[PDB]
Amino acid sequence: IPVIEPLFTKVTEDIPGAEGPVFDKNGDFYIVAPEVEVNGKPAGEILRIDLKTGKKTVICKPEVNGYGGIPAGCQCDRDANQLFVADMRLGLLVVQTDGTFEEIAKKDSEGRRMQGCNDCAFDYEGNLWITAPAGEVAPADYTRSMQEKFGSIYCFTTDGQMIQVDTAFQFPNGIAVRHMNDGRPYQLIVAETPTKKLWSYDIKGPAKIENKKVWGHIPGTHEGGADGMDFDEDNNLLVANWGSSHIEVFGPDGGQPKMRIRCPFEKPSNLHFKPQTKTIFVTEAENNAVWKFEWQRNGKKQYCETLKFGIF
Ligand SMILES: [Ca+2]
Ligand SMILES: [Ca+2]
Repeated sequence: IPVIEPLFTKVTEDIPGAEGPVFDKNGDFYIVAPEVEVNGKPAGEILRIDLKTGKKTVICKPEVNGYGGIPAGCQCDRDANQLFVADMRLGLLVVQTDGTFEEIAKKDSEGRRMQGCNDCAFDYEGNLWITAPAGEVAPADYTRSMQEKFGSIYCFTTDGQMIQVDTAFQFPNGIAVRHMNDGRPYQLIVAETPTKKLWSYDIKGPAKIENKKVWGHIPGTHEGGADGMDFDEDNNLLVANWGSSHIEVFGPDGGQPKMRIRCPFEKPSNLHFKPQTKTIFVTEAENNAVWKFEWQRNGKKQYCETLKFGIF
């Protein structure tokens, strides 16, 4: 498979478990630090990074009834400038730029206890597709589906329902939505880390997925596998392959990667494009750091880059 080795430029450093890179509607940049702990207990953080200096500010260190969060993945909303944050202990959070937050769900739409979440992806209709590789949220004892198949997938809909849409994954992790050229959502892609698979579904409607398929094969037999992912503007899927030293690039039809991107580190964890550019910000777990490099084309626009009251 062809490999490229673009220059990686350092962005910031010393962020335990550096994850969930995201841009807001004003172009500010945020990362999560899921692995910060206090006295050995979770005390994860959500940070704003000043891109010009690399300096970090902790805007939110979420805790609910004394249980600290493990914030792990982010999306920006469209109608309000607020972050949706998948948290391995707290489920789904909505975080304001002032650092305040709310916990969205202790239970799902069927009354089952919510599971801790890892990453999420908004479709253009505003529905939020979420991976949940942890067991039940706090106050339940922390568990995660690295060995056993209890990871789930949710869709948090525009009408505020937290709907479990699949179960029995071994650590569902990154997630992405493919859209038709006209904007209609039509495929959901889910990483299952240790099995070295990417799974697809047909999106038939809000919270309606069917036709589950093994869509993509992640190289290697290292511990790790597919972590975070995003589409470029041509619908190529870029996937951090934690433990492989590469980001994989899948074409529109999946299968094997058509290209790999070598990183100067072993454990890329997640990635995000800067709007209106070819620049991909990459988090990684070897150095607990953030980098950037130039891809071949711009990113696929995120939901927060679309317009509610647009004409075209
Ligand atoms: Ca992840
Ligand atoms: Ca991303």
